[PDB]
Amino acid sequence: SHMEETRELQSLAAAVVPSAQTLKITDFSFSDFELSDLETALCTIRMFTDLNLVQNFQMKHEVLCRWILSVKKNYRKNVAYHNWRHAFNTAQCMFAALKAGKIQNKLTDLEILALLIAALSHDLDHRGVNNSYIQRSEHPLAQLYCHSIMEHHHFDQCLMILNSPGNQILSGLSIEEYKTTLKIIKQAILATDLALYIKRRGEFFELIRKNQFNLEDPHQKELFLAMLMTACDLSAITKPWPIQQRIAELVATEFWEQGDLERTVLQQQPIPMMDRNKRDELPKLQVGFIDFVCTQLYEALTHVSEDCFPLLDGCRKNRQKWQALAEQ
Amino acid sequence: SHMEETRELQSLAAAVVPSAQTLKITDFSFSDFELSDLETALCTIRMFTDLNLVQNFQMKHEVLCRWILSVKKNYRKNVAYHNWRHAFNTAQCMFAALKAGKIQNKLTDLEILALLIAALSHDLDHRGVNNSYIQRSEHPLAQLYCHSIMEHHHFDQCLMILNSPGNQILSGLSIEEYKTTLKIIKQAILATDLALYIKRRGEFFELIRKNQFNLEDPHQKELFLAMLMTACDLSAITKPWPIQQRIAELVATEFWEQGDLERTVLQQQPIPMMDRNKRDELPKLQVGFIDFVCTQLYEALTHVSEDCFPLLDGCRKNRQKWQALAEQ
Amino acid sequence: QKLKCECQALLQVAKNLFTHLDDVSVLLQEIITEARNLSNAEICSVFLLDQNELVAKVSYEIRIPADQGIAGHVATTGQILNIPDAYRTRNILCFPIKNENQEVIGVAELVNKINGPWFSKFDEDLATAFSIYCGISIAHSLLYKKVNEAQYRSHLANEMM
Amino acid sequence: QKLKCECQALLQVAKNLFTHLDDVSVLLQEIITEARNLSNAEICSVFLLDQNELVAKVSYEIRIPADQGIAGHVATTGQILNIPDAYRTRNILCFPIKNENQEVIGVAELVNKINGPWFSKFDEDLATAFSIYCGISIAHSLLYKKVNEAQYRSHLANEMM
Amino acid sequence: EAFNHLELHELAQYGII
Amino acid sequence: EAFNHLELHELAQYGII
Repeated sequence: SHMEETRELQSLAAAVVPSAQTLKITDFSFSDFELSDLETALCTIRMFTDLNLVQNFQMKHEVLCRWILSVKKNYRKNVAYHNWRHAFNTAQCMFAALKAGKIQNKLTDLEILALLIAALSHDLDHRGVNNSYIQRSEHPLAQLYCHSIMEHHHFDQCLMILNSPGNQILSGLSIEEYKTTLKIIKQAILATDLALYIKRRGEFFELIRKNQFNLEDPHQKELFLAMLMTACDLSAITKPWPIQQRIAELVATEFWEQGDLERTVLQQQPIPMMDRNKRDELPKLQVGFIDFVCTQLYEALTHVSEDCFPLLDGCRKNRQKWQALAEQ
Repeated sequence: SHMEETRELQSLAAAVVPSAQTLKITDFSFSDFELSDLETALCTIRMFTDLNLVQNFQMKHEVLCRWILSVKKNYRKNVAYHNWRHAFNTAQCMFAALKAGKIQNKLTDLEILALLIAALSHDLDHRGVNNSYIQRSEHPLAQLYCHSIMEHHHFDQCLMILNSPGNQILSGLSIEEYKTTLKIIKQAILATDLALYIKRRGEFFELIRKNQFNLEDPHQKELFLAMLMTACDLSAITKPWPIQQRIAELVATEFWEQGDLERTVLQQQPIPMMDRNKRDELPKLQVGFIDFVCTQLYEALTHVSEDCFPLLDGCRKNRQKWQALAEQ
Repeated sequence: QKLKCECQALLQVAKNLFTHLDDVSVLLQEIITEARNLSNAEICSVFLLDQNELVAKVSYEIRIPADQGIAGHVATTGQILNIPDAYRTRNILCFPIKNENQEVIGVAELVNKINGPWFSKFDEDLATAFSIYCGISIAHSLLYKKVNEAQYRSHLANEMM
Repeated sequence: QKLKCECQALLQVAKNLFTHLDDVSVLLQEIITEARNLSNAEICSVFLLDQNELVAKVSYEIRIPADQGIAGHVATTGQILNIPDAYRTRNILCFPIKNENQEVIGVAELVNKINGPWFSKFDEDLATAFSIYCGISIAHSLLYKKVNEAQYRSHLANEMM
Repeated sequence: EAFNHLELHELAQYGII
Repeated sequence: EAFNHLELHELAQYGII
C-alpha cells in the first residue's frame, strides 16, 4: 500500500515540474484537466510560496512540501472529487485572490496566512461526506460536534495536524502571529463551510455595498477573510467547460454516490438535486446554488477585491453551459 | 521631409513586429521604454483590433493602420511626450480597460467604440500645448472655441479627420451606431480633458459609491465612459520607475518648455510646478495633481471596473518613488 | 577504399537529423529509416532512461526499470554490450543511447545483422558514433521541444494579462 | 588526397556550429576564429540583408543598402563574386551568406588570401559550402534566439495573470 | 446549523449540507 | 472652463489648464 504511495513520493523526487506561470493556475478559469495529484500538490507548494507567508512565519521547507503530500495521501481514494484536487482548486482561488488580486496592499500578511491555511483546511481528509451525512449517518465525528461538523473537524485537524508531525509550519510563528493565526482560521474554517458563511455574510455585504469597508476596523477585515474563504471553498465551478464537464458532473456523480448513501444507508425519499434521475436537471439546481452563495459573494468580492472579478466571471460562464445539460 | 517619414512607412513595411502579448501592453505597468513610434503604432493597431469594433463597425484595414500612422506623423516633432506616445499610453489604458478589464460583459460595443476613438482622440495633433496656453498665447484655435479648446478641437478633428481621407473608419458604421459614436465621443472628448471630467465626475461618484450603478440607465453608463476617458488621458503615470523617470521628468521638462513659453511669450510670475526651479519638488506637485484626478477617479474605476485595479495601483507605486525626487 | 564511407554516412545522419529539430516524430522517421538502412539490423528498439526506468516507443510505449533486465543492466551501466547469440532474432547490440555523456539517457538495442550473422565488435563503436549525432539530436531537439511546449503554455497563461 | 581534409573542415564546422546554438554571440566567436584560421583571408566582413539593406557587426554595426555598392550588388544578386584585384587589401571574395536558399540573407566578403596571393575560383565555392553550415547555423540559431526573447517576454507579460 | 427557513429547503437541494 | 475655486488653483499650478 504505502510502498506505491512512496513510489509516488519518488515521482515527486524524480519528475519534470512545470512552472506555475506555465501551468495557468494564476488564471482563474484554469485547466486542471491535465495536472496530476502531484502537480496539483506542486501548485499547492506555489500557494504556500508566493503569499510571502514562509518569510513572515518561518515555515520549514520539506515539512511544508510533505504537509502538502501528506494531505495529498490522507484523503480516502473512494472520493470522486472532494479530495486533494478540491483543496487544489480552493487554495488556487486563495493563492490567486491574494496574488493576482493584489489584496496584500490592503490586508495584513497575518490574514494572508489565515486565509491560506484555512483554505487548504477548508475540507481536510474529506470522505466524500458533508456535514449533513454524518449528522444523519451518525459517524462518531458527528457526535463529536454539532454545527458544521466537518469544518469544526477541519479546524480541529488544522490545530491538530499542523501540530502533528510532518506538518509543523506553525513552528516558526510568534505567539501573537500564532494566536491570530489559529483563531482567525477558527472563525474562517467555520466560514469555509458555505453555511456559517451564510450566517456571517450579511454584516459583510452591509459593510461592502456602500463602499464604507475599512481595514483599520479589523473585525470587518477578518469577516472579509471569511468571505474570501467561502469564495474559495466552491471554486471548482470557476474552471473551463470541457473540464468543468468533468468537475461538476463529478459533483453530480459524487453527490450521486453520497446520494447513493442517501438512498441506502439513509433511504430518504430523494431530494431533487442529488437524485441521479435529474442527470439532465441537476445543473439548474447547481445554478440556484450558484445564485445563493457564489454570485452573491463574488459580487462583494468584486466591489472590494478587484482582479478577483474573473473568479466571479469564470463561474458565470458555466451557467447557461450547464443549463444546456440542464435542458436535456 | 516626407521622403524620410515614408521611409519609416517602409519600416512599417519591413520590420519585425513583436506581438502585443509579447509586448506586455495588457500589463498596465507596461515598459514603453523600448517601443518605437512604429511599435507603439502597432500596439495601437491592437487597440483597434481586440475591442471587437472592426467586426461591429466595419472599419477599413489599411485605412485604419494608416489612420494610426497618419496620426503618428501629424504630431509636431518639437513636442516631448505629448505626441504619439501619449496616445499610446492613453489608448493603452483604454484597450486594457475594455479587454483586460473585461468590461465588455457590462457596457455595449457602441460604447467601446466611443471609448476607443475618443481615447485616441483625447489629444490629437497635440502641440505641446494645453488649453490654457492657447487661451493666453492666443493661437487662432483658441478663439475658435472657449471651454477645453484643445479637446473641443479634438472632437472637431475627430469628426473631421475620421471623415478626412485615410481615416474613414467611421465609413462602415450604421447611422445609429455612427450617431451614438460621434455624440458620445463628443461628450467623452470633452471629458478627455481632465477638467470637464472634474465637472462631470460628481454625479458618477454619487452613482458609484453606493454600488447602485446600472447600465440599463444609459446616461450614467456614458458618464462612466467619460470617467474611463479621463482615466486614460493621464495613464502615462502608470508606468515603471526606470521608465517613469523618463515619462514624468519629461512631464517636467515638457511643461518646462511649455513653461519657458509661460515665461517668454507669456512671462507670468512662475507657478511652483512648471517653474524649472522645482526640479527637486515638482513630483509633490504631481501628487497634488495626481490626487486631484487620478486616485479619485481610479477609486470608482476600482469599485466598478475591476481588473483595471492596477491602472490605479500602477499609478500609486510612483507616489513615494517620485517623493524621493520631490525630497531632493 | 571501402574503408572511407561510414564516416560520411555520419555526415548524412548529421545533415539530416540536425535539420529536423522542428519535430521529434519526423526525427524518429529519419532515424528509424537511416538506422534500418545502415545498422543492417532487421529491427531495433530504443529505450530512454528516466531516473530508474527506461522509456521507448518501440507509437505504443515500452518501459523497463533501470535495475531490472539485461538492457536495464545496460541502463544501470551504460556499457556497450554485444549479444552474438540472442538466446528471427539471433543477436542484439545493446548499447546506451547516450548523448552529452556516458551517462545513460537511454538504451538502444539493434537486432539481426546483415553481412556476418553475428554483430561484430565493429558492430558496436560505429553505433556509438552514430549515437553521437543521434544523441545530440535527441537531447537538443527535445531541448527545443521542452522550450516550445513550456514557454508556449506560459503565454497561454499570459492570456488573462 | 588533400581533398578529404577540406571536407573534414566541413565536419569540423558542423560538429562545432551545431553545438553552439545556445548563443549566437559565441557562435560568432567560433565562426570568426574558424574562418580566420581556414579561409586564409587576413580579414572578413559579414553583411546580413534586411529587405533592402545589409547588416554586419564587422561589436559595432555596419550597414549598406542592397541597391548601393558592389557587395550590395551581390545583395541584389547573390552571385559569388571574386575580386582578385581589390582596387593590405588586395583581393575580396564577395559571396552571399545564404542559408536554405540562394536568396540573399546576407553578403560575406573575405580579404587577403594565404597560399596564392589571389583568391581562386577554388576560393569561392568551398566558402559557399562552408556557408552552408554557417548559413544553417545562423538561420537556426537566430531561429532559436528569436523564440527565446519573444516567448520569454511573453511570460514576462504573463505577470498580472 | 440553524439558518433562514428560505435557505433550509435550498440547503436540502443545493451543495450545502 | 469654470470650476470650483478649490479646484482652480489646483488647476492653476498643476497639469490641467
